[PDB]
Amino acid sequence: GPGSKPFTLPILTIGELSNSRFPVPIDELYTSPNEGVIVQPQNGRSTLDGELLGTTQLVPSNICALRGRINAQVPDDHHQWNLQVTNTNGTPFDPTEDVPAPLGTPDFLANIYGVTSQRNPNNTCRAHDGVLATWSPKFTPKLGSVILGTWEESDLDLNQPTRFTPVGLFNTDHFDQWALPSYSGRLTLNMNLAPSVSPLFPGEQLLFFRSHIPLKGGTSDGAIDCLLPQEWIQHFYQESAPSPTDVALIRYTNPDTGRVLFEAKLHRQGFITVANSGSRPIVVPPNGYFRFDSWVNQFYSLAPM
Ligand SMILES: C[C@H](CCC(=O)NCC(=O)O)[C@H]1CC[C@H]2[C@@H]3[C@H](O)C[C@@H]4C[C@H](O)CC[C@]4(C)[C@H]3CC[C@]12C
Repeated sequence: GPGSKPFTLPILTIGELSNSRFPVPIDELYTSPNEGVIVQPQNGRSTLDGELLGTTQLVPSNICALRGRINAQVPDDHHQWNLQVTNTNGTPFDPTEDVPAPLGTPDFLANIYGVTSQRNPNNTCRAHDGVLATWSPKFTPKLGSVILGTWEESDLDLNQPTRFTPVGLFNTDHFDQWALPSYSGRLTLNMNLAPSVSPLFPGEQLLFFRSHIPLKGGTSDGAIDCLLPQEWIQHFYQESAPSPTDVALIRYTNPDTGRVLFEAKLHRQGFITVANSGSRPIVVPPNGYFRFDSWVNQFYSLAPM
């Protein structure tokens, strides 16, 4: 018994799952070869036995959020405000901690539309919409600071508690969901990253949980693909079940009929592969969900989808 607690997945349909890389619901399953791209997200990362990796944390509304205090407005561009960051749970940020950036920090390049809000000790408040540019030279969260931009040029206070609530993309300039920010700015390498992931057996492709996030203007499918839904990460953190091999065989199952629709490989380091080819969404019955079947090895041959 000891050291062999059985592994399980939560009982949740696709309409009951959340994206772990942007704070919205899952819309569909998706597969693609992503030919030539390095897939290395830092949010939504966990081992199957419950160790969170990268910048991953547990609270859904802290995904892509920021907290801190504004120490100064930029003198020659009053749309820009210097935010000195804390952790999203309110504790001070320790740059010496062995993570790439404060937990929850965005893990992709974009102009992110959102709202900057404040509440003073006397309960006077203000909030203004604007943009967090994760590609900016001044996006240096691992050093403790980022720049916020707003249309408002006067009505934000210095040295008062501040939060950034993300909403979506402002436009598509610089948007690339697989391009990591430089968390310490220009000429400095990222540290303590969760590793890139790829299929390791011929005929297989990654399977993603995909959301189409809001866009304020332009043309885009707004796709944000995560490797594990947030609820699976929360489940593994609680359960802490050991992994006896490299790969768990899982099956998408109708719970009323028992019919198994397809099977997939769930890898120890926290991602899914399927036997499939091409770029396509995957339509599943609204009532089904993945169930654990058995433990196998990296070279197990899946039935084709
Ligand atoms: C401060 C950042 C990043 C600028 C930057 O680092 N540029 C490169 C460089 O300086 O080297 C910029 C990028 C997009 C900008 C925003 C967008 O252009 C939209 C909008 C435009 C308005 O005229 C001013 C407010 C507002 C909301 C801009 C504020 C400043 C932002 C948020």
